[PDB]
Amino acid sequence: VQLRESGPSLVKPSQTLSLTCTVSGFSLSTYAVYWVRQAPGKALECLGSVSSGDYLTYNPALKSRLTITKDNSKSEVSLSVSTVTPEDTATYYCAKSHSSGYNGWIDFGCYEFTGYGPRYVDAW
Amino acid sequence: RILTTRNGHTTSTTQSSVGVTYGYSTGEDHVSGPNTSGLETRVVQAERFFKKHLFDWTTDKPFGHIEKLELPTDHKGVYGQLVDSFAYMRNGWDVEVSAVGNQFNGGCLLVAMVPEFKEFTTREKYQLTLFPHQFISPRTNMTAHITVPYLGVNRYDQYNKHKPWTLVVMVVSPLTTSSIGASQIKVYTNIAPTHVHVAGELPSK
Amino acid sequence: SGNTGSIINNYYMQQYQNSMDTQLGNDWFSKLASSAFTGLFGALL
Amino acid sequence: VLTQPSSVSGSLGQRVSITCSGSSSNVGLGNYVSWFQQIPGSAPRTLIYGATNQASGVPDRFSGSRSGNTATLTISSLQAEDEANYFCASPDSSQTIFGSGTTLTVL
Amino acid sequence: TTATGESADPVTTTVENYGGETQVQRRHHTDVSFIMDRFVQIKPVSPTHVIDLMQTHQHGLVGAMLRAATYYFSDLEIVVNHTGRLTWVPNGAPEAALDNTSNPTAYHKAPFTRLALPYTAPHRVLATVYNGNSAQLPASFNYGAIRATEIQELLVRMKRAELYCPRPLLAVKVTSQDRHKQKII
Amino acid sequence: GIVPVACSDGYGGLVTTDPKTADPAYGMVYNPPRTNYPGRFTNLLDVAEACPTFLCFDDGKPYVVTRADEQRLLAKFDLSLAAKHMSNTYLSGIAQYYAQYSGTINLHFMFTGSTDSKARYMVAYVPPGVTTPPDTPERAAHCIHAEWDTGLNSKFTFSIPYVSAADYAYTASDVADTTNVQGWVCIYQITHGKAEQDTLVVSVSAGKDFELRLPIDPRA
Repeated sequence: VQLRESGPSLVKPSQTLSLTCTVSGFSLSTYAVYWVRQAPGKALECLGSVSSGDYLTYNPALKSRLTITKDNSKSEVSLSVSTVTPEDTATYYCAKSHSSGYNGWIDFGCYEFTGYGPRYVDAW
Repeated sequence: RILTTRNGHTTSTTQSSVGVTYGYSTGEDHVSGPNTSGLETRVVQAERFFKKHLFDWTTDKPFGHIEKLELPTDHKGVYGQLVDSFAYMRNGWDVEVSAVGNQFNGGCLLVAMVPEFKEFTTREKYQLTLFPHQFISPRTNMTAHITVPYLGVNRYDQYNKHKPWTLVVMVVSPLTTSSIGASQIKVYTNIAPTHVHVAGELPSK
Repeated sequence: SGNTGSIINNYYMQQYQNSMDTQLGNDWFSKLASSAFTGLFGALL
Repeated sequence: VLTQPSSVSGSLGQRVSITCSGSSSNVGLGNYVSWFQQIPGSAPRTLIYGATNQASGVPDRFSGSRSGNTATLTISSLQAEDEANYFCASPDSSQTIFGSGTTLTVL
Repeated sequence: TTATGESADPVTTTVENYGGETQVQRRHHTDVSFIMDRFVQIKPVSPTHVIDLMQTHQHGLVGAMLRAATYYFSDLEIVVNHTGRLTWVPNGAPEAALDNTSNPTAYHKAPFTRLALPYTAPHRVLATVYNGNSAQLPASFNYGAIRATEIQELLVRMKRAELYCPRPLLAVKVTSQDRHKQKII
Repeated sequence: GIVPVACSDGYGGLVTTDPKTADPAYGMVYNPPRTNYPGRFTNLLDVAEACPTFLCFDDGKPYVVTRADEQRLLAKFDLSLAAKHMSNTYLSGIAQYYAQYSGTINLHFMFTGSTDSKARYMVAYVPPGVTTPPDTPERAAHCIHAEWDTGLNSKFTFSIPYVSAADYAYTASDVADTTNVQGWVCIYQITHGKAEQDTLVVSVSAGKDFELRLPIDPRA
């Protein structure tokens, strides 16, 4: 169970970018994938989470600049950050949950990253 | 202010109940209708409380963390056997949900019965109080009792094909756990079907 | 009634203009909003 | 925002404790803190999930406990090979916040 | 007034509470028949467009104010702008019956043609959200199915509409401001 | 001053089902008078209710022959009016035009065998809550059913109760829905004595509470 992400090169400021996180030996129908990035010299920052039942949660600040799409059959998660700025330069991680994560439209950061007993985190 | 309800032969008394709230009606609409041509027989062996466990109210869950139970839920009781053996049945939902806390933790939880429940949008959750509902908080009442008459487009609808009422529990305020207060609060529902009728006896295997 | 405002008996009978309605021999939210606890709850000064 | 010491140095064979300082809104809100150890140039591993239970496939030497508003990750008999950056993932109000991170050096 | 407020008792407090006086209210324009008896455009209209509500755009007046109620019941007054003979069938008719001209058809009048088709669905009262299949709402809910050579526009008007079981109405989202701040007339 | 009509636009176009009568283009003519003419029927439904019609079956024969094998179910058919078994019957034909129907449907079974041959038949109506109707009468005994012995009175009439989630059920089953809108009706022969090569005639007629509405004219 390994996660592989594909990222572009330098993206010009004021453009979008599409990163695709390709799961392996993984359900994506009973598990959830999150998107976390680390701007250098800063702490990690939850971008957004896609649950098992394709319900999405987004970082309140980077919300409206960001979309996340999941396809269970093709078994790949996608991230599209619109309006890229020089501040958004970072290394972008995708993670696994240990549970489905909230199938609601909760509106929190990830919402499940360190929730309770059942759902915590999985091999990035 | 105790309240000692009763359904069939089981009773549930809560000494912290704040009041029964009827949803959309007080008494169910007429039962013998153009359909079933009078083949409906009111079953009463099925008005019985059946416990169900729900989400363990934990402080981690933020505002808008709705937990939904669809009624009627899988039942191993007489009512569960009745839905399997009867093609069409109608019953009042009468949902009762009790969350027990030490009362030193302040958390506001909204429990509502919503007909034709749909994934509710985050913005819709703010306006979720329109449906019959009660607020469960450790500070005053640990038990919420809601009585809702069964309402459906058809007079009788097969429960397996479609379920009209889904109990929804929403954490309006994240539980404020304190050293004196309970670390986490569980949420159990004492649901009971009321005015349960059936029709069209269905052949068993 | 609704948005009808013409002061004249409708030309067509009810059966043809609208779908006649049957009964089985209300306004719950008006009942609710009317049974609405108003005023104070304790002694006023 | 889950501030942690920039650099923590522990002599090999000596127990080392990493402290993640958090506010009442996030770390203090509940005992649901996740600790992630990330080796430079590789994906991070969740050493502790829920702040009281070691994750499956993780060494038993790591011990996790949270008191008040501060969550502390303790490593016993720390080894030079296992040295890596440590992040104290926790849940804030309306978002998930991750600790700045602590650099681990073995003398 | 400090009610119990966790028993969900409608407690409405008037301005008399603090030496005021509450005026008279006239709520004719927020009645649920007068606010529904106005037309609304259904898009997109193809030939054999099944004439059911909830095709109306979510945010339009009759659209949202309807989705604010689970179960609705109304008689329509359809307004079609077609290019040929326009046939409407009761909600149960097979699609084949849309060409047979003995069921209600309206011949091209020069402008659009206005027809007042009754409520033909079999269900007691329709629904806006259905829970469980038969999760999409069933075919039976549709009021009626129309068909013409081509249908340019189509308006729908719910006469003697009566709604039930209210639902969230969802006013426009606003961020980074205190009011919505739209260009007013 | 001439009154201003202010005639409306987009309405008043001639409609095939429009109620308004056409303007007279000829003078009053007195037609030949018929008083109490025989066989006049005011309502189509009354004619269907008054006279039962036969149902189609394997080999296109209305009578259902006694099984020559150990099977107690002579025939099982869908309650929906647009069914192969009821396609031939007159009641389905009048009902085919109406969009939806309501009320009990009466089934008339009349034994057509020699006096020496005696058989017992059970007609059971099964609601649509199961994938398929049972092949055994005891399994189908739980649902509404009528068992009639064959004696001096050859014809036994069983009224099928109409029970459905919808108040009115569409006469024609949707192509998309493989299962019937209404539950299957099954006719069974629990006991047959010397009934080899014996035929039982079954007919279907409109019930007292049976009614139809929203009439349309689709291709038949």
